[PDB]
Amino acid sequence: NSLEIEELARFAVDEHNKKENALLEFVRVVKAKEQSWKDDELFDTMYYLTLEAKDGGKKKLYEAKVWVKASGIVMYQMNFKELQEFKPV
Amino acid sequence: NSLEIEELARFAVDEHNKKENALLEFVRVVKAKEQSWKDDELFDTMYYLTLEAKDGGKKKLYEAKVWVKASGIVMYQMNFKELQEFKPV
Amino acid sequence: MQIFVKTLTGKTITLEVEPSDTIENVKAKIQDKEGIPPDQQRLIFAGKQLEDGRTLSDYNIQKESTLHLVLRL
Amino acid sequence: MQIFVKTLTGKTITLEVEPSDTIENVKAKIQDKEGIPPDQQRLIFAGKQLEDGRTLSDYNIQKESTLHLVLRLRG
Repeated sequence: NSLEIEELARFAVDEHNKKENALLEFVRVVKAKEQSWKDDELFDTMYYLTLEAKDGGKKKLYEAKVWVKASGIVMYQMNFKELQEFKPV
Repeated sequence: NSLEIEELARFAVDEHNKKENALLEFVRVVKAKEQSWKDDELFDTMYYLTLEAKDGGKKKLYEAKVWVKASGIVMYQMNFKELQEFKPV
Repeated sequence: MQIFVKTLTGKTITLEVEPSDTIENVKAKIQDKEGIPPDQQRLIFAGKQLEDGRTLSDYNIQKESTLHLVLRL
Repeated sequence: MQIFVKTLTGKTITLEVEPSDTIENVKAKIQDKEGIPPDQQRLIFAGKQLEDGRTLSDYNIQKESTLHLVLRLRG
């Protein structure tokens, strides 16, 4: 289950084609944004993708949101702590 | 290697003492701010902590910034993908 | 019903359960096969960490489902 | 030098190395003791993933340092 931006965009197209019985053709990834959230001992990531696809042989632009649950997991033994700032208030 | 806010504040105080040859005495943690992000195949978390310590036997409030590297790790077999939104533009 | 539990080193253990079974009971079965105490056990399904109170059926776990096991050291 | 490699199952491996050694060389040592191919090996020190080309002294890895090992599985 890869996390590369192009694979995520293709997942979006394949999932969209299946849900709405359409047949768009993936062309390119234009831009991507990622925001992450920590839930308990797991990590979640949201991907915001701008992509190129062909609807009727006509190239169009689409925006997709992909939610990845357990994109990461907490392992306490490997974490490394570093102090950046220490000041009185 | 705990990620509990109280343990993190003690780390900040203990590290500050070693770094600046001082000896502040940890009392308690008041509040914390946390945000996480994915770096390569790892996750990092940044902590902003407000705590109480004793300087001369007098309690004071301090603000600390702690950077935890590899607070999480990417494991591909466990991630779960879901498409949330697909729209033209 | 039979379900699969997979370790981070890729080893797979087979379990016998029923949908009514709780997560605490599944951890107990894992403890008997692998000698790991349930308190030190972490179970992941569908991108979520399973809670002790709920049952297998609550998470919509079915035959030939695969769960992921993580240890607390 | 003697360093420690720890698996996610809590197993600890003892190794013999010295600072001139590369990460690729450490992975080779791990394979000889534990039969795991280097491509499937991920090594963690000080919260970062170690690159094969560099040496232990580059990462300031020292006597009794502990490395963390994570496996890459196709499954």
